[PDB]
Amino acid sequence: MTFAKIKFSAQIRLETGLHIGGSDAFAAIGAIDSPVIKDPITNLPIIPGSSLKGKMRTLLAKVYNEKVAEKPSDDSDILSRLFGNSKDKRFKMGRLIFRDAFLSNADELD
RNA sequence: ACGGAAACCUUGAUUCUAACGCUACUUCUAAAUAA
Repeated sequence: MTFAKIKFSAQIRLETGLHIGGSDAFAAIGAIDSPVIKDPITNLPIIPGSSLKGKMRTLLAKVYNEKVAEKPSDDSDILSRLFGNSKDKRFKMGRLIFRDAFLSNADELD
């Protein structure tokens, strides 16, 4: 059945302080010894899509993986057909296109 | 037939140890002068 794209819009609301971290160049000057990853322009906390993708894959590896996942390349067909898999024919590119997460209630916080 | 595909800046770690809201202190003194 023909092409389709389905978008799962949501609003992540931190109930506890988030520490994705990863200060490299801009956030590296944070003077905190563990700065959260920020936007280079607006200096706003950001949840990168890699964090969501990795955490979701590692969490679903405990439910939808009948064999033990020694490596992410050896993941089950279901996980590798969504998150992708570099070492197979059909599952080279996954069906999940994650996006970064930007602050949306900055005005509310003010 | 995108210098592209797969990658959690993650793992553990008590803003914790010691420290008298304490010291002296009678709810008490004075009764004049007139009758």
